[PDB]
Amino acid sequence: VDVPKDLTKPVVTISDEPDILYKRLSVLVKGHDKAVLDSYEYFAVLAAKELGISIKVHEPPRKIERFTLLQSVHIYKKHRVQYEMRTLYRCLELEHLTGSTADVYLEYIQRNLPEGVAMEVTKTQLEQLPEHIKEPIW
Amino acid sequence: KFEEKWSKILELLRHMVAQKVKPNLQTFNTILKCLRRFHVFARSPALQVLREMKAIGIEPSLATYHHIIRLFDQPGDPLKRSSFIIYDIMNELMGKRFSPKDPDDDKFFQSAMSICSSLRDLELAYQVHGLLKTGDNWKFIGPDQHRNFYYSKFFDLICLMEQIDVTLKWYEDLIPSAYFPHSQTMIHLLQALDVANRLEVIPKIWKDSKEYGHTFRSDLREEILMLMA
Amino acid sequence: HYVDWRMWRDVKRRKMAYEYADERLRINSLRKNTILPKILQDVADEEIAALPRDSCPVRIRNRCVMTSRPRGVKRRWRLSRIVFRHLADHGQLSGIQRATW
Amino acid sequence: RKNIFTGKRLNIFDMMAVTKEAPETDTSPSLWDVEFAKQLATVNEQPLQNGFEELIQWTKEGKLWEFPINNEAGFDDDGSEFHE
Amino acid sequence: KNRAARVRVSKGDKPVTYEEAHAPHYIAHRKGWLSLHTGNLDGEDHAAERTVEDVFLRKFMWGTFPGCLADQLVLKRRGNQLEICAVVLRQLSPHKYYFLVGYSETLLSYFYKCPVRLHLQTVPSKVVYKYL
Ligand SMILES: [Mg+2]
Ligand SMILES: [Mg+2]
Repeated sequence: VDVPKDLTKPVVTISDEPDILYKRLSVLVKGHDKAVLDSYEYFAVLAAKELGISIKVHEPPRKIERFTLLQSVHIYKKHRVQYEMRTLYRCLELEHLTGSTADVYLEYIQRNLPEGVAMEVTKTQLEQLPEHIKEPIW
Repeated sequence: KFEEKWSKILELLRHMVAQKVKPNLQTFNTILKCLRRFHVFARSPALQVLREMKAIGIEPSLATYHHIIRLFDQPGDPLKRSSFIIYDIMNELMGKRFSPKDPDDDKFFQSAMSICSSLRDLELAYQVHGLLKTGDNWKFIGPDQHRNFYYSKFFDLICLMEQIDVTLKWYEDLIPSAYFPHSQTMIHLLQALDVANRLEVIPKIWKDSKEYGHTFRSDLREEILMLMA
Repeated sequence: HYVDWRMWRDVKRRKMAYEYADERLRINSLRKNTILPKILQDVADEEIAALPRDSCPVRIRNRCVMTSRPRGVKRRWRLSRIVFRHLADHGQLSGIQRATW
Repeated sequence: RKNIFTGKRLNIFDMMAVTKEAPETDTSPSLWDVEFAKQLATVNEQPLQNGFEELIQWTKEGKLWEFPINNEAGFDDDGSEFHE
Repeated sequence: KNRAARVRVSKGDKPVTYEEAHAPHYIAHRKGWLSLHTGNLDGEDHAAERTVEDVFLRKFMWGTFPGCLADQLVLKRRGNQLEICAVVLRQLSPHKYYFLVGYSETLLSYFYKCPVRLHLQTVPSKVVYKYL
C-alpha cells in the first residue's frame, strides 16, 4: 500500500548538436574466472537485446603466464615452485550504435563490471571528410 | 496585548513599504510564527497575512502552512475552524512538489498528521501521506524524532479507523522498514485485532513485539494475556 | 622505519636521482652525439662527472619492498621470491595459482 | 462554504509584478547568507535510503568515478593544442 | 616435505576453517582468492601498489578489530570502490562495532583516497570445517 504516488524521472534534454555514430564497439573483457565471464556475457547480451542493440559474442583464446621460483629459502636449486596466471577473454561486439546509445549501454555494463574483470572498449567512429580535403587549394 | 502588537507589526510593514523594501517569504513566515503567542486572537489576522502573500506573488511554503495549522490548532474539542483550515490547505497543496525555502519546511508533515489524528479523519490522513509520497516530498519528513511521531500518529489512526485487512498491510510495510513501533502502538494494533475478531494473529503480534524491544513492557504483556483469556 | 639501513640508502638514491634526472639528461644529450665540438663535449664530460655520486641511476637497486632482499625479486610485484610465495600460497594475490601442466 | 484564500487581505504591501531585475551576483555572500543556505539544506537532509542513493551521493561529492569511464577525466594539459 | 600454508595433522582436536584446511595446490580448484582486482590480469598495471594495499588492510583490520575476526578478509575492488568483507564474532557489543565501522571506513578512505566500505558478517562461533 505504501507506494510512491509519483516518481521524478531524470531529465534527458535533446540537444541541437548531431550525435556521434559508432560503426562498432568491441567490448573485450578479461577475467581469471570463466564462469564470471559467462554470467557477465549473459547480462550484457540481455541488456543489449532489451535496448535494441545488435550484439555478437565470441571468445578469444586464453593466455596463461607461467613463471618459476625457488622452493627453498636457501640452496636446493633443483627444487622449484611454478606459478601461473590465467587470463580468459570474452569479446562483445556491438554494431551500428549512436553516441547516446553507446554512452548509456557502456555506463550500465561498466558500473556492473564484476570485481576482478577488466575492460577494453574499442570505439570505431564514423566520420566525414574534413572540409579542407574536399578539393585541392593549389 | 495582541492589538498593540498587531499595530506595531503593521507599522513596520508600512515602514518597509515606505523604504521601497520588498518583503521576502521569511518576512511573512516570522509574522505567522510570532502570531502563535496570541493563539485565539491572531487566527483571522493570520489568514489575512496568508491572503496577502498570494496576492503579492510570494508562494506559501510548507513552513507557512505549518505555522498556520499550529496557530489554528489549539486544545479545543470542536476543532471547527481547524477542520476547515486543514481541508482547505490540503486541497491547495495536492500534488505540489516542494523545494526547501524556509528552515521550518520540515515541520509541516508532523503537524498535519497530528491534526488528522485529532480530527480522526483517515481520508485526510491519506491525503497528507499522499503528499509526502509525491515526487521528493518524502525528504521533508524531518529528523528521526519527527519521523517517529509522524508515523506513530499515522499508524495509530489506521488501526482505529480502517479495516483490519488493510491495517495489516500497512503494518507490514511501515514496520520495521519505516519506523520502530512504540509499545503503545502494539496495544492499539491488538485492540484493532480484537474489534475485528481476528485473534488468531495475537501470537504473531507477540513475536514481533519481542523483536522490537517490547519483551519486558508490563503494559503490553498484560494486554495480550487478557485478550487471549 | 625502513626495513634496514640498506633500504634507507636506496631510498635516498632514488630521491637524489629523481631530483637530478633532468639536469643529467640535458648534459648527456650534449655528450651523446658527433655534431657538437669536442671541446664543448669535453666540458660536458666533466660537468656530469661532478654531479653527486648518488644521482647516478645505475646505483639504484630493486630491493624487496617488504624485506629488502636485493636478489630474487619479481619486478611486477616488487617482492622477493620468499615473500611473494608467502602471499601466493595463502591465496592473497588475485589470480595467481600453482601451475601444473 | 468559504475558501480560506478568498477574503480580506492586508493591503500594506502592493502587488509586485516582477522581482529584482539584476541581483548582486558579483558581491560575495555574507556569513548570514551562507549560514541560511546551510539551514535550507538541513530541512531536506535525510539518511541514505538504498544503494543507488549512496552511489549518487559519492558521484556528486566527486569520490566515485563518473561513467562511462574516461581515462583522461580531470586531466587536461593546460588546454594545449596539438601544434604546441 | 612441503610446508607452505599447510595446517599439520594433530590428535584430532585442532579446529580448522575451510580456508586454512586447504593447501596451496587447491587455490583454484577447491578454494578461491581472498582478493579480486585487475592488477594481475594480462596487460594490466599497478599490481605492486594493489599488493601493498592488501597487506596493509589485512593488518589494519586485524588490529582494529582485535579478537573479533573469525576468518580471513575478502578484499573486493570494483572501479574506484574498495569493499572489505569481514566475518566477525558476536562478542563485541553492537555499539562498538558501529563505532569501528564508521571509524575504519573514514580513516581508510582518507588514506587511500577512494570510497571504502566495510561489510561485516557475524557468526556465533568460528565455523569449523574439520578437526585435524
Ligand atoms: Mg643494478
Ligand atoms: Mg619436493
